[PDB]
Amino acid sequence: KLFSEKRVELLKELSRKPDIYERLASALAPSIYEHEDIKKGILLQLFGGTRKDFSHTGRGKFRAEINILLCGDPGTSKSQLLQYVYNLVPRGQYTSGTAYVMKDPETRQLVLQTGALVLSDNGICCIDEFDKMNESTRSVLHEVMEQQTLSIAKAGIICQLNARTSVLAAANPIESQWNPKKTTIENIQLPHTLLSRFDLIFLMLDPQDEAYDRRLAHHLVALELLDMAVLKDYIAYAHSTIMPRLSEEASQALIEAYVDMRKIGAYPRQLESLIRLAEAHAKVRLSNKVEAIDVEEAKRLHREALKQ
Amino acid sequence: LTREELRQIAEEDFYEKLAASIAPEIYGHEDVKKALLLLLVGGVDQSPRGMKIRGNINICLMGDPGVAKSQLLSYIDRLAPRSQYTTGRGSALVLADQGVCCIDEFDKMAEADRTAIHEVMEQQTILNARCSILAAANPAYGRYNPRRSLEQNIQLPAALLSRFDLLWLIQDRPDRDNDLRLAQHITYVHQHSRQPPSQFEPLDMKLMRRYIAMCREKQPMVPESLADYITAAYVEMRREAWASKDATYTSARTLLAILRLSTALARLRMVDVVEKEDVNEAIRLMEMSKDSLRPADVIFATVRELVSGGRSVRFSEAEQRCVSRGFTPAQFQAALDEYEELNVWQVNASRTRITFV
Repeated sequence: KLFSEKRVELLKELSRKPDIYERLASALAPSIYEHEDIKKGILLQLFGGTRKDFSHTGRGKFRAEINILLCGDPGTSKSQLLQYVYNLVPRGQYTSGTAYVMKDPETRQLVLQTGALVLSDNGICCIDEFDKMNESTRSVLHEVMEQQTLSIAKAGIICQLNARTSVLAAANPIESQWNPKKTTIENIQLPHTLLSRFDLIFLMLDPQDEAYDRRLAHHLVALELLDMAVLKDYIAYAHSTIMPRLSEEASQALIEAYVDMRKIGAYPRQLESLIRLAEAHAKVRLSNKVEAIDVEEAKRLHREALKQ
Repeated sequence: LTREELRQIAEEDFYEKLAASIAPEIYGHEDVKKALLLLLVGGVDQSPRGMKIRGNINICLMGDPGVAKSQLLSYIDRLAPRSQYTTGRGSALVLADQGVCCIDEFDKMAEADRTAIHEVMEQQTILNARCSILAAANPAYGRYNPRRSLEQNIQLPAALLSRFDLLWLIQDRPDRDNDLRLAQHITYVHQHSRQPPSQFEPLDMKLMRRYIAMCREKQPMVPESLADYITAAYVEMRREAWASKDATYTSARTLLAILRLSTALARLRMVDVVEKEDVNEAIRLMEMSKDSLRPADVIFATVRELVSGGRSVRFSEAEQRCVSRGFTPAQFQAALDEYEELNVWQVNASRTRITFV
């Protein structure tokens, strides 16, 4: 519709390159250095999953959109990356650490106003300083993170709202320094529910390695165009046109992956997130079927995040 | 300007004269004067690869009451072309765009305004707020306690202090000779209605304003040769700050601050290329700001270099290597005898091999 035949041909030519995934990872945020896995996760979130309706099953509409949590020291690439995502992604939202009722001056009737979360429906909402936010708001987040809906019962006003949004949150550890400990709660002090709801959790640690400081300083003092402009339309085309579906080999692989993963401790929600990640990677290759490569890559990324 | 006036600025030690010309009525504190001069000059603004960097210099001065901070703020308000002087309760940021915002009693303000101050500090925007913030603070108890931590004595968040590129602490330390000197200078100022006679008479306010205006017009370019030295110095400073738990968090903001200081110094000296002298002066200023808060051995080492996996070393090889280092054979024999008395090794009488004990 919005693309000529030559644009579709160019998209197919780029997709036929096996290196398109890593090339696009290199294309995302050129000013950010040696965070390839984070860029991969951001790209997978941008692709997201595929929407499925379970009306015949009697089950509620399952979430099919990916959320990622980031934790680290302030002054790092959090704010710049969040601004980059907010500017690049259309309908993006930037917030710092909901719906409300307004009087109609004409009819004296109480009308409703939509917050940034509702206004960013089908978009991406990014939040800075997640730790420094009030517990009242984070309690509300459980509903939007899980059911993608929002219910209000106040002053006789009862309503339900659609909140199809992806949350990209940045948080600061309570010690303001990576104290040598075991669980992420021991450094960040977050409840198990919120952490379990996040599909991907990444930690930004400034290593005490001299060569890393040399590379950082050289990147700063020394501080592509063909990719992002085409990529916006490419992501739109992938979202509108293709949708992947699961296969039997991926079924067996995911079953074995789950039974192995629980031995490490694992909840079914991470299995749902793995299915979503496999769908996203299938969308990356513009493949209509989920194969072994998607499952292997998703499991590799999840295990790398857990190891880190 | 008239170029003759610029020459009248450009005598020997012109940097010292310019530094002393700012608030000469207050004796000493030349480092704070230099910091204010660099704030008046300011760094360079660039927007490379999609991100905007700041060149504005924001300085926070905290000290016990009675150290003449308010008079410094009034003087810098007078001297700056675009300057806005405001108090904590009495409040402006937009009005001081492309200028200096002088605010005092920063520690005596609610945190709600402090929260909005962070965005202005980080992005110079609110509308645009491209201004140099000069904040004044006081200790909570009226006296600075070195026993207590800096953040507790300032009762401000660590991030807010980090966003200030320069921190200067002034303590009213009682020294008899310094007290007498300050008293006599103050008496001369009172009686004569003029500053005490220094080595060089300070320049006029209009001349200094014009000179700052012209020096701001230039945009020096950082050479790539000095990058390696800057990287090494930043690594050393960050390692020192990592070893000390009470030091401020030296993130990339410190590197940005020292780069801004170097660019401001380059503008001050009227050169389109930043030299290593500017980097050295910036490092010295940052260090001062953070501080306010025998042939025998050589020959033994030379023969030690020939112990790469062997217990015995040939006499001829060691003799040749020691002479090549610039030592006569007499000194080689003297060193051999001296370390031989300690019985570190034994020499064969054939003077062909030495077995190291």
